[PDB]
Parts: sequence; C-alpha cells; structure tokens
Amino acid sequence: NVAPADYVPPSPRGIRPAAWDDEFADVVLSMSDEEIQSYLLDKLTEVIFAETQRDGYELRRLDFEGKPLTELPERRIIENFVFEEETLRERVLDRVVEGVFRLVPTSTDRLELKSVANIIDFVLTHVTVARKPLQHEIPEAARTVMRSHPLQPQLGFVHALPTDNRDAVVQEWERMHHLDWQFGKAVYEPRSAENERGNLTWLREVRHHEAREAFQADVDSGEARRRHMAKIKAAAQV
Amino acid sequence: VISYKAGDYHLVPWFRPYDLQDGCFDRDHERLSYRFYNLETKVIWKAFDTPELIGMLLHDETVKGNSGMYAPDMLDAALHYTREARYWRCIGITKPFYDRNTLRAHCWEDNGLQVGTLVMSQAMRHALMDLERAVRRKELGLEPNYLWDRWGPIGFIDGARADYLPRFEHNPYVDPDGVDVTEIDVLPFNTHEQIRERYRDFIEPDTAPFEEVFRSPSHGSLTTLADIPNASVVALYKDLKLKAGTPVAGDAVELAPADVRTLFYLSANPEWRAVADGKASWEEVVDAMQPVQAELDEKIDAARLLQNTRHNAERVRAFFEEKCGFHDFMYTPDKTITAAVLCYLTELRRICTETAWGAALAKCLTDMERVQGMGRDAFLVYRHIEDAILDKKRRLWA
Amino acid sequence: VQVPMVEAAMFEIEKDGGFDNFILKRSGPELRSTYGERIRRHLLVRQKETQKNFVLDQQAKALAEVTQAELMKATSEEELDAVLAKYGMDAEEFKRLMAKRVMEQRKSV
Amino acid sequence: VHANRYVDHDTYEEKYDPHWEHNAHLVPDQQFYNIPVPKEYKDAYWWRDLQARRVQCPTEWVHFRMHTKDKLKYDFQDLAFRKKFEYSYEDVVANAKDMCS
Amino acid sequence: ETTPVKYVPEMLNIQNAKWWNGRGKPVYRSTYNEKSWLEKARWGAFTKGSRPVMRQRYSAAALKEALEMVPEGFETCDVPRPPQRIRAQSEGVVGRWYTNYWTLHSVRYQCQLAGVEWQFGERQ
Amino acid sequence: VAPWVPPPRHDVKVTMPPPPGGEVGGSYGVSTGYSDRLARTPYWKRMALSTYALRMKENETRYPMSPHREGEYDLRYTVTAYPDHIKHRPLLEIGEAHQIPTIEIPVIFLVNLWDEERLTWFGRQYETVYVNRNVAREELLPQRYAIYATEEAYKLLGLPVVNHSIHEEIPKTPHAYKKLLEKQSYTEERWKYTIEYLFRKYEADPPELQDK
RNA sequence: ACAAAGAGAACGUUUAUAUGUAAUUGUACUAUAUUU
Repeated sequence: NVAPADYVPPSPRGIRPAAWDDEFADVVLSMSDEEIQSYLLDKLTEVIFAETQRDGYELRRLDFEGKPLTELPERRIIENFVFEEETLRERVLDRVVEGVFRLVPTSTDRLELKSVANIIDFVLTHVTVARKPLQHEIPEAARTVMRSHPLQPQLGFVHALPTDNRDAVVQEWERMHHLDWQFGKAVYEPRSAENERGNLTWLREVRHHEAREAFQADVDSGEARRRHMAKIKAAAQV
Repeated sequence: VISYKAGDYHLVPWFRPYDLQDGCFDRDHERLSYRFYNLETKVIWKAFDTPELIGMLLHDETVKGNSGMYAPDMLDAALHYTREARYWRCIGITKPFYDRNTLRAHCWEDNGLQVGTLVMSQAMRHALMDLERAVRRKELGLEPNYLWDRWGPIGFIDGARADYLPRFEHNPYVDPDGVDVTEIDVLPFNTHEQIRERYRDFIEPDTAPFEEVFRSPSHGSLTTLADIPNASVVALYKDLKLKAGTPVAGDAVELAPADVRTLFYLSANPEWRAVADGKASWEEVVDAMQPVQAELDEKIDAARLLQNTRHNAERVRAFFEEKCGFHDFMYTPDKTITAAVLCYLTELRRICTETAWGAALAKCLTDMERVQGMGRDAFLVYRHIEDAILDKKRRLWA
Repeated sequence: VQVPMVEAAMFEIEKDGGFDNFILKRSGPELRSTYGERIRRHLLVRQKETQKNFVLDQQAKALAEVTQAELMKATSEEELDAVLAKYGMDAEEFKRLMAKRVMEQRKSV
Repeated sequence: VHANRYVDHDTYEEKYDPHWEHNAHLVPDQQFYNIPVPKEYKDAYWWRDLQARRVQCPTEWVHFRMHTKDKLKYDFQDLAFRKKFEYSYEDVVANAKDMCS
Repeated sequence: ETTPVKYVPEMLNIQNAKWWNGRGKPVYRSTYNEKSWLEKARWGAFTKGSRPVMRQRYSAAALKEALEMVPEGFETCDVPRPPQRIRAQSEGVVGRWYTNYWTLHSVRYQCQLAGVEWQFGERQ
Repeated sequence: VAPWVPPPRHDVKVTMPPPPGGEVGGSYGVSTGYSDRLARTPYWKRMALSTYALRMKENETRYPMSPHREGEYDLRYTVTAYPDHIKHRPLLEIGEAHQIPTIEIPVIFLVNLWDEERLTWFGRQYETVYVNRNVAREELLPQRYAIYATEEAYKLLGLPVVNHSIHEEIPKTPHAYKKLLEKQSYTEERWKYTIEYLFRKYEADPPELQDK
C-alpha cells in the first residue's frame, strides 16, 4: 500500500470550507500544522474519559484502591481508537470533528472515517485546503537589485536527475529499510543553504567568485583596457 | 574547538480535498459536462438502481461543492427518471446506458433508421413473459400473480431464490394456472407507448397510498417515557394524564400517539415551555397552548427529513422504516419502495423553492449553518429531538 | 552512498579527493559501471545546485546593502516596515531575528 | 534542452542563451535526428553514441569487409564497417600522369 | 554468487571457429581484432632492426633547409630512442621532425652522404 | 538504422586526419584516423585553407608520446590500439597475496578536533595529518571535520600546496610501504637530508674531559 | 571446503596451510651387492 494511482497530495492550496466563515475565527486555526492538531490532541483526549466513560465504558486504569491509577487511560489507545460502534462514533464525531471544525463529511468519508487515527488526517485536509496560498509578489524596486547582479543562477538542473518513476509499490520499502542510497540510488531534496565547511564545491566556487572580484575591480581601475591594448600594440608592430 | 571521543558517529546507524468546481471551470461548456456527464448520470445511476439513496449522495456531492444540486433542475429530472427508470427496469434492462450519451431503452430496433421501437434482449422477452402472463390471469379471473411483485431488495421476499430471465430451455416456468406464454406471445409488444398501455398499474409505483407521511412529525425509537426531562415531563404527563378526560395515572409505559410525542419535546428541552407547561397541568392545554410551536412544524420536520436521509443508508433504511412503516427493509416489495422514494422526492421538489428556508435548509451542510440560516427556535427543539432519537437505542447499545 | 568497488577503487578515491572527483574525473567508458550513472547524474545536479545556492547569497548580500543604507533611517520603528515593504521583506521575522539579536548576542556575554 | 538555461526574472522564461548551443554535445537518436545536451551531462549517453557508430548490421553479415584485404580500405572505428574514400580508375590515371611518372 | 563463474569452458581451447563448428568468436574475444596474431608476432616488420624506416631521400639543398628548422640550442642527445613496443616510424620532414628519433638519426645519415655538416652533437 | 551517423571525435585539424579513438575518448581498436570530410575535401582545397606556418603545426609529431593522453605512448604507434597494459596493471599480480599493509592518508583538518581520551588535538584548523584510512573514511569526512588532502584542496583552502605522494603508488608490501614512508620523510623533511641534520659527530667530540 | 595472513576483516577477494577418505586410485682397498 503506497499509491492508489490518484493519491491526492496534501495540496496546501487555499480553498476555504463553506461554513469555515472567518476561518472559524481564522487565527484560531491559523496555527502551525501541528498546533492545529495540538487542540485536537486535547480535544480528542476529552472525546474519551468522561465523554464515553462518563456513560458507557470502563477504561480508567484500575489500581489497588479500585480507582483510576493513571491520570487518563493509556493515551496510545486514544490515538488508535476504533469507534467501530456507529453512534458511539457519531457521539465522538459530534464533538471534535463536527463540533468545532464544521468539516461536514461525505458518506464516503464517514465510511472511511473509522478510527480517529485516520480521522485526524481528514481534519488536517480541509484546514490545509483552507490554508490561504502565498501571494508571490516581488516589489519591482527589489527586483532591480536582483535583475542587475552579474551573478545569476543556471536553474535547469532538476531535469538532469536520474529518472526513477516506475511501479512505486517499492518506493516505500526503501524507507523502513536502508536502501535508498544503495546502488547509486539517491534521494534529492532541494535546499537553500549548504554547510560551508568541507563542501569542496562550495569553497571551489568562492575562490572563483573571489577571483571575479579581483577581475571586476581591475576593470574599474582601467587596466584590463590597458593590457588589452598592450597586446595590439605588440600585434601591429609589423 | 570540537571534542570527538572517537569510535562514534558509526556512519551507518487518502482523503480528497473537496473543492467546488466553479473555480475549476475555465469556460461554460466544460461545466455542463461535469453537470451532466459526471453528475446527471450519477443521479440516473441511482434512479435506475435504487433511488432510496439518491438523496444521500446529494449531501456528499454538496461537500465537494457543486452549486445547483438541490435546485429543481435536478429534481425536475430525478423525479422524471425515477419513474421510468422503473418502466424499463421491469422490462428487464440491466445497464441503463447503451453508451455514455443514450439510454439502453432508446437504442431503436433498426440500428439507427428506426423511430420508436426498441431492440430487446432475451432477458426482456423473458421478463415480458411474466407481464403478459400476468395479463392473461388478469383476464382469466384467477389471481394475476405478478412474480415480480414478490421481488424486493435481496430478491424474492419469501426466502426463495430468484431464477434468471434467460431461463434454461429445459426448465420452463411452472405455471400453476396453465396459461402458457412463449416468444410468439411477446412478439408484437415492442414499441414503448404500445407497451406502456397494456399493464400500466402492474409497473407504475403506487405513490398515492403513500402520498405524504413526510409533512407530519414522526419518530423511530421514542416512547412515552422518551424524554430528556426523565422526571419533569414524564411525571408532568402523569399530571397531564390524571387531569385528562378518562384519566389514568402515569402507571404504564405505552408510547403516546405519534403526532403528540414531538409535542413533549417542544416542552421537554425548551425551559420556557418546560415552565409554561411547568405550571399548567391540563391535558387540553399542553397540546393547544402552543400554536406557534405547531405553526412551524414544517421547519421542525424537514430538518428531520434531510439530516436523517443524508449520512448513511443505515439511517435512510431506518428512515424508510420509520416513516413508511416497515418491519425490515430487506424483506420488502420492489414497487412500494419505489413509492416510498417517490414521495420522498415528490416533496423535495416543492420543499426547495416554496419554503425559502427549505432552500438553504438543504443546500447547507453543517447543522449550525442551518440554525444560523433557518428557523433557530424550531431547531433548538429539533436538535433535542435528534438528541433523543438515539437515547433509546443507546441503552439497547449497552 | 554504498556503491560496490574493487580493492583498487578504494585507493583511487583518496588520491583523487573523495567520492565526487573519482566519479567525475573518469568518463563513461573509463568508469564502466552503471552505478556510475545513477550517482554521477546526482553529483552533477547536486553541484549545479550548490552553485545556485551560492549565487542565491551573492544575490542576497547584494540586497542587504540596498537595505543597510535604507535601514539607517531610524526615525521611526513603525516606518521600518515601509523600509522592508519597499523591498518586500516581512517586518515580523526581521524584528524577531532582531529580537533574537538581543538574546543570540547576549548569550555570549 | 532545459538544463543550464538562464530564466529571466520578470518574464519567468528561458531567455535566449547564444552560448548554449555551443556547449552542446549532440546526442544521436533513432526517433529524433540529434538531441543537443550540455556537455556536463554527456557521459550518461556514451553507449547510444557507440551504438550509433556501430554498423547497424550484425558484424557477421558484414564480416566479408573485415577478414579479407579490404581490411585496409574500410573504416572500423566503433565497428563502423563503412568504406574509406577510393580514387576512381580514371583519376588515378590522371593523378599519376600529371606527375609524369 | 561467491564467484560469478569459475573454470570457464574456454580455458580448454575449445575450437569455436566460424568455419569449423559454426559458432563465431566467443563473446570475450573482441569482434574486430584489427591485426591478426601473426602481425603482432613479427617484430621485424615492426621494430627497426637493419631496416630503412625513412622512405624519402632528400637532395643536398633539401637538407640545407630542413636543418633551418632545428631550434637554437637543440642537442641530439636529449631525444632518446623510443622503446621496443612503439613501432619504428618516420613521417618524413614535418613540424618538429627533430624530436622524432628515427627521423633525426636518419636525416642525420643522409647528411653524412650528402656532405652536409651535422652541426649538432653526437650520441654522447 | 541510424539517422545522422555522428561525426569523428577530434577533426579540429584541417589537413591531417583525426587521431584514433580512445586517445580522444572512444573505443580502442584502430591505429588510424579517417575523417571522411578530410578525404572528400580535395587537395587544392585542403592546402587552400591553411598556410605553411600552420601545415608544420598539425603535421606536428609527438612520436614517442601521445598528444592527447598525457604521459601515454602514442597508441597510433603501439603494437595494438588498446591502452597500455603494464603501466595500467591492477593491484595484485597474477599470483601474489593481498598483503597491502595499513596505509595512512593525509587530510587537512577543518576543525580543532580534540580527542576526549588523550586531550590531544587530532589537529588544528588547516593542519594535514596522516591518519588511519577508515577514520578518514567513516569518522573525519562525514562530520565535516576534514577533507582529503589532495593537492587541489591545498589551493582551495588558501594553503601552501605540499606534495605527499598520496597513494601515487599503492604499496602492496610492508616493505613497499615502509619505503614509501621514507619518501615523504624526504619531501616533508628535505632539509633533514640536503646536508647533515646536525653533525654532532664533528664538533668538540671529547669536550667533557674537562670541568666536571 | 575450513581455519591462517591481508586490509581500524559488514561482509564479496588473493596467498600460506592438514583436515574427510570425503572418492575416484593403486598396493603379492677392487670388488661383490642393487635395481622392490
């Protein structure tokens, strides 16, 4: 189980839910993609243990005094909790997923929405599709400092990667195993900054850039124009 | 400076985001494709197989965000096909479509040079046997036993397995009467309006006997004890029963009349009616003193139609068992379920544009957005009704 | 990166500077392997990027100077946003870093 | 053809690099005439180069051009069993009379 | 696979000639061995031993004008005799013909007969 | 089939034909070079596009050596077009044992690595030290604490480029190694040998016969 | 085949070493010794 051939990407593109409204107070869910679940992890915690143990269950860890020993039942079970009971799912669905988020599901959803271990994914989706997309604007006054530099990047290299796409059932095995840097295979994650220590393709570019300075300086002084004419003076002598 | 002890570092150690397609249509035509070639047939794909759930996908596709679903220009279609997607479903057709565009029941007899008559399959001309055999018995005087009225959801309701239309040529259908039919019988009956005419009633779903049970507040698993004030109202009703004509103290547990069990709820949760009836103890007053709570029963009932017909068939089955009065859904007649759905869609095409609130009552998705849009006070009680419908199954769940 | 190599290619690396040169120095028929393509087409694209992240900084230190002068006008810290807004830089993370500057510096005290 | 292509800032497109077509190592191909690649990524295509030079026949069918004394009059780099230039019989006449030998 | 294939069946000199049993060369042998094993066996036609490497013989004034190409200060000792395996060659008088040992000590000989004076050194 | 048979490798000259492959990067197997463009070009043309000064500059001879493969014999004039076989031999001979001893390689140090156990610097920044091979392979190189002391990183690191004979020959024998050690002791301690280290022997040899 | 050497022995390999009969083999001063 890796790819169902239409595996929807997280898609952070910003299309807001119908009743999301002012982002449901926006700023309340303009929180980092885990701070979003941070409220979930206390909400979903509350969705048990005086939500169903208040009426119809027994999960508080008994002790020598006939009492909940642990503060709450083992939160591991809370995370992987299968609400296989229809209404007892709804009774824990009218609280956290539909209480606050207004994330109306489809029959398909609630059919897949079996355990909150999976339903966390569902609530992560809509907020992420409600996550307003970045406004990629550049003040032109800032561009002319970019659009004037002598040094510009090449910006065509990703296409020079060794193409790997095939049946991707074995594109996940490489994770649990140590095999993705095997036999010349290598994953490529584009970055912005490199380690300046020991990167022989970084330092080698510095002593190329730091030479482009000593040259460029020698155009300002007006000598490259002198020795470019020193040759011609020695070229037209006869 | 860095410290390395050494002998260290040991170098080697699917939910779809439901987006409205209005933002996707670059033009006008490719929208009409998504409307018809992607959603209309999806209604016809249910209008043929089982319209009992045609109102469930509506809530689902509304989550994905299409605009004009509940608007009539689907119901003006759905209500049409959900009748004749039976007319040909009982001729014998299995797949409703001959291609993407046309209907399986419209590929005419001649390849394309025909006007009105349709090429039948051996399933048809063998499913038209039980029709024409039902005709002879309808003229014989004996019981016109329509074998395809014993059919239902999981087949023949009688615990009997159902034979298939291309019957083996060595097992001809045993006829206890003796009226034999064969290919020469169903030969001349081929054109639609020359076959719609002969045996209309036997195929027409009977919506008249179930014209409306939907504009009347009903309940699934509620009794006379069923209440949130399990001490205030249920004992007040004793004070309503000892005070009623022909009084009996509230010493029994037999549910009150259906239409009045919701009247408990207008006075159960609303702590205004829980004291506006908290002082008055007559039986005549608890049903009469609330005109307002009865002038807005439509806004109370409709929300019990939509919300209980959206989420899962396990509700829509239950809901078709609550209203139309079934024991189970699986052991049911085919035509009457076509009736039960008809009335569910006869009203859905008036509930939208008539009732201004009903329009956004159905286009909406969340429970809250309807309250903020539609009648809130009619919902504070309706939410309680919904809070109570499961509170009796909850003990049955324990 | 675990490629299989001979007893001798373990020594061709040291005298060549590492695993980058020993691949790019040889060429095709010289480096007969087919792993010497899965990995060479990786160093090349990884070096072509390293020289992009670099110019990305000389394009950035260039943008610092046209701000360092524009940042000198400290008449009001509320028009400091307009100092960065002219260059599109977001005031939040800047003063935040400048608020780290009050701790990231005074951690070495 | 989209590698090492400077992109212009405002337009967001590959501005024309007149120097690009000269660092180009034209790789042969069977569906396309020749595909120009930047020199730096040429070494992944050293085989399809040696497979394009090779006479498209198996050698054993053009073996007759390799065993006899036409070995000297035939190119054989990368098994390209192609003929070398040969003077005509009328040219070798004039090209040896104009030396009056 | 500890070893891919040990004891390959070619080690027995299996006569797989294309005219004999129909199989061509084994795949390990190259399909075009440019020169046969006889041409690599006769060094006599390959190494100059009592053999006239330089075909061309120049006149008297033709050798008073190849010497005009030797650079100033060149000694005929620095140019060493090529090894065995390098075929003894002479392309004639070309650019820096002097550095070609065989051409040098053959143009030198044609100067011994043609009276011209070999101004540079000996084979010290 | 082949649309557009590719051109030869190095036909840059205008008169002389290109050198054989491999020499310029290709497939060994011919000791000649044939540019069909050069032959089909007639003589009056081939002599037109050049001058006498230039003709004597591509007829140029390197006979004992190759003009393209540095340090390599002219594989136009060898016995066979294939690259040399003795100056290219592998590590182990046909019947010799894999007795390649412990080799130590130099690496410039980019970090003042301070060993916890000895409180001793492996080395300061910009300091080339002969360390064990796997340490430099698995410990010092992955953590960016050092780089291989090739004679081109001495230039990148603003260092003075000093020779180390770094695996020039791989000494297959402990004698072959303990001799290669005696070579760097000549490169890094040249003045130790140029003359006497310090002739203790010939300066007042019995001087402490006197004065206690 | 195993162990040994060799490589800071994650393993791939090349030398030096006596194991099983693994398993095939075969075993009637001029003298006067010797070829088993």
